[PDB]
Formats: sequence, C-alpha cells, structure tokens
Amino acid sequence: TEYKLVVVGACGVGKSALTIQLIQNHFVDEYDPTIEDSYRKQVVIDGETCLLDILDTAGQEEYSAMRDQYMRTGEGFLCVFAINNTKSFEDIHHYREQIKRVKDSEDVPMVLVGNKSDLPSRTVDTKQAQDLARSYGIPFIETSAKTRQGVDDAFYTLVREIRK
Ligand SMILES: */C=C\C(=O)N1CCN(c2cc(-c3noc([C@@]4(C)CCCc5sc(N)c(C#N)c54)n3)nc(N3CCN(C)C[C@@H]3C)c2)CC1
Ligand SMILES: Nc1nc2c(ncn2[C@@H]2O[C@H](COP(=O)(O)OP(=O)(O)O)[C@@H](O)[C@H]2O)c(=O)[nH]1
Ligand SMILES: [Mg+2]
Repeated sequence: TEYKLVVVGACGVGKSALTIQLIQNHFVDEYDPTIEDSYRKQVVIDGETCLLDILDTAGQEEYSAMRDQYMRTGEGFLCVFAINNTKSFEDIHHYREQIKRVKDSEDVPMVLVGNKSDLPSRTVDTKQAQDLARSYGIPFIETSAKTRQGVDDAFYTLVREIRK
C-alpha cells in the first residue's frame, strides 16, 4: 500500500536529516540544502506492508501551477520546525495554508514536528507547539534526526492519519 508523504518547513530545520533517518536508519548531518527528491521505503506499519514515497522538499518559493500540481500529489504532510529557531515555527502557518490550498481541504493529514530535540538551548516551547497543533487539530511530535527520537512516531502517525 503506497503512502505519498511530503516533508515541508524552512530550510535548515532537518527535513533531509529526518527523511534519511527514516529511510536509511542513520544520521546524516550534511545534505545539500538544494536537493529535492522523492525517496522510497518499504516498511511494516500496524501489520500493513507499506511503500512510503517521501518527498523531501527544497526548491524555490514558487507558486506556479507546476509546483502546485507536484505538491498536490502528496497525501500527508510533515510540517517541520526546529526547536531552537523561532522563525521556522512562525513560518508553520504559511506552510499549513499552502497545503490546505493545494489539497483544497480543511483536514489534510498533517503532523507538526519539532525537530532538534536533542539540543539543550530551545527558543520554542513544547506548550506553544502543542497548542498550535491543538488549534489545527493535528498531532505534535518531538523529534531528533540526530538520535532518531520520534522519527517513526512522526512518519507512522502521518500514515495512520492518511489510512483513517
Ligand atoms: C532550502 C531551499 C531554499 O532555498 N528554499 C527557498 C525558500 N523556500 C520557501 C518555500 C515556501 C513555501 N511555501 O509553501 C511551500 C510548499 C513547498 C509547501 C507545500 C504546499 C506548496 S504548494 C507550492 N507552490 C509550494 C511552494 N513553493 C508549497 N513552500 N515558503 C517560503 N517562505 C519564506 C518567505 N516567507 C515570507 C514566506 C514563506 C514562509 C520559502 C523554498 C526553499
Ligand atoms: N542537533 C541536531 N542537528 C540537526 C538535526 N536535524 C538536522 N540537523 C542539522 O540541521 C542542519 C540542517 O539539516 P538538513 O537536514 O539539511 O535540513 P533541511 O534544510 O530542512 O533539509 C544541519 O546542520 C544538520 O546537521 C537534529 O535533529 N539535531
Ligand atoms: Mg534538505
């Protein structure tokens, strides 16, 4: 069963590192910030043999029909910010609104992801992020691509939401 997932958020939050942890089970601390591609992973989720097709976004900020059609292929979206970057969290509402527009839906499967949870000096609090996820009616997952904390929780929760 195929699930088309899209990982979005400001560049530098760890979209690539999270995707590589899921696919390859290791931390890649350096990955060209301009590389945008789809990566496939066969995994078992709640007994179902899944094919995850994950689009790790980069590109340009472009509101063309071509880019909208490309993003519209996504079934579920991980909206990622970094816990030590207030700007990336403030940007979440823009990503949520563009997803809602291209999918033409108020309940697109989404998970709010607070990455870099291994770091000791945060600027965005768990309470404010939990509250934003509550405003959207979506789950909030704390992750670390460095340690693998929350990686399956984020992706598998998104699959469960698509499956529902
Ligand atoms: C690291 C790579 C890089 O240089 N960039 C440039 C900045 N950039 C970017 C993209 C977006 C943005 N807004 O929506 C999207 C997605 C990818 C989200 C899913 C749905 C759709 S439909 C569609 N078309 C697009 C696109 N593009 C999307 N990406 N926003 C921003 N900014 C930064 C400036 N700020 C005032 C507004 C917004 C938060 C930047 C791409 C990565
Ligand atoms: N400490 C820490 N650094 C991370 C984590 N995820 C990514 N990084 C770092 O954050 C930067 C951006 O990562 P990258 O995967 O390129 O993010 P992207 O631009 O969103 O694809 C790099 O310096 C990574 O080493 C994480 O969970 N913890
Ligand atoms: Mg990247």
